[PDB]
Amino acid sequence: QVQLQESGPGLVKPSETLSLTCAVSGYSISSGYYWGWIRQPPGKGLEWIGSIYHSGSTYYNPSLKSRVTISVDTSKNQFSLKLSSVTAADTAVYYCAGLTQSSHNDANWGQGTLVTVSSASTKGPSVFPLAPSSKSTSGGTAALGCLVKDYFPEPVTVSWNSGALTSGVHTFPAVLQSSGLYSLSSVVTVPSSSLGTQTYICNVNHKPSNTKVDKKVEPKSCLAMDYKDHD
Amino acid sequence: VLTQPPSVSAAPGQKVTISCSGSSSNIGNNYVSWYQQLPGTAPKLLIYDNNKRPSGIPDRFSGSKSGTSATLGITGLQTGDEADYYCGTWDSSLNPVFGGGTKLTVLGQPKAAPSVTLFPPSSEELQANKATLVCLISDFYPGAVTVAWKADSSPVKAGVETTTPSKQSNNKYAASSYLSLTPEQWKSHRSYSCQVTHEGSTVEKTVAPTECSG
Repeated sequence: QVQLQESGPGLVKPSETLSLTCAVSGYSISSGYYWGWIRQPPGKGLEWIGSIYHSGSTYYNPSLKSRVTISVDTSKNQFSLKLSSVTAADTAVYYCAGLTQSSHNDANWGQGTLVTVSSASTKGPSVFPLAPSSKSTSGGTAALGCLVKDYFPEPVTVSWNSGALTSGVHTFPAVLQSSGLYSLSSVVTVPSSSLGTQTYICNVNHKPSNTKVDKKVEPKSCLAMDYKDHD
Repeated sequence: VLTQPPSVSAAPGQKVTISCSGSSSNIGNNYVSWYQQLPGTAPKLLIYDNNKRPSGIPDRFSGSKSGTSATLGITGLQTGDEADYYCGTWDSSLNPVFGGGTKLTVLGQPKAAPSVTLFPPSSEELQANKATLVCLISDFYPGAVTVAWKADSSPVKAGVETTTPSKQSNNKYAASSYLSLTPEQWKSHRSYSCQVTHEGSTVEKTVAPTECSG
C-alpha cells in the first residue's frame, strides 16, 4: 500500500533552515496528484504549510512569508520541505501527506515528526536499569524497567526484547526538568518465575543525537558468591 | 474558516454528532473528510468523500453533508472514542483547510485509584555519584494527582520533577515524579517515600537503602 514517512532532525537552531523529507513507498512519486505538509504546534489545531501538484505547481501558506520551499525528487522517491529563518513559532509536529487522485480526498498521512526550535545543544541520554524486586512484585508478576535520563530533545524510543515484548509494557511520557533536559522511564511487567531464566534488555534510541544503547536489567543477588549459600 | 464546536460530551452508549460549517465556496463545493486524533498520534482518516469509510473504520462512524455544513456521527459511544476530531476540505483558493477541532469527552467514567511503583537508585547510577528515585503513577481517573516526597518523616521539596498527567490508551492517565539526591543522602536515611494523592485518597510507596530482596 501507499506509505509516507517523515525524516528530519528533531532540533533546529533559531534562524536556521528546517529541512525535512517525506519518503514515499508503494507508489511512484511522480504519479501523485498532490503532496503536502501540515503541522501542529503543541496543543493546537492543524495548519497547512504548502502543496505541490502533479503538474509541479507549488502553493504555500501566505502566513509563512516566502519561507517555504517544497520539491519532489523522483530518483529518491521522496518530497521535501524547507522552512527558512525559523523561530520558536515553528516548533511543531510536522506531517507529510498526499492524494493519489484528484477525484477522492482519502489522503495518506505520515506518522509525523517533532521539530523543536531551540538554541540548546543536542544531548544523548544516560540509561540505567531499574531492577525488579519483591516490592516491584505483585501477584505472579514482576516490574522491571529502564531509566532514560537527561536528554534533548524529544523523542526517545524504547523497545523491550527487540519488539518481542509488548504486553504489560508501559513507556511513560517524559518529564521536562528545570535544567531543560528530559527524562523518562519504560517499565515492563513480566512473570516472577522467568526472572532467573530470562534475559531482559531495554533498547534506547535517541534519533536526534547519535545515541543507541541497551542496558541489561537483571535481579540483584543478595547472596555472597564466596560463601556457602544453600541448605 | 471552518467552524466546529471546541467541545462535545455525552454518556457511553449514546449517539453523538459533530458538525463543521463553512461556505458554498469551501464545503459547499467539495468533499469533506473527517479525522480522529488520539493523544500523541497522527490524525487518522475516519471519513472521506463526504460519507465513505476507509477499510477498518467501524460503521459506528458516519458522515453526512447538509448544504454548507458537514456532520460526523458516532454511535455506541465508547471511552476509547475520546479524542480530538477535525473536518477537512479545500478552501475557496483550492488549498487545504481544517476545522478548529472538537474535543470529545465521554461522561460518567468511574473513579479509578492510581497504581504506584517506586524504584530506588540503581547501583550504576550511585557509582556515577548520582541518585534518582523514580515514582511511576498509572491507571487513574480523573487525570489529576499531586505528589509529595518524604525523607524519613520530613517533606522534601527540592530536586523534585513531576509531570502533568497525560492520557493513555485506556483513557486511564499516567504520570511520573523523579527525586534527585546525592548518593550520601540516599544512604543516610531510614527511607524515602513517594506519596500520591488522588481525589482525596493517598497511595504511598517507600524504598530504603537497606533493601535486598534477591
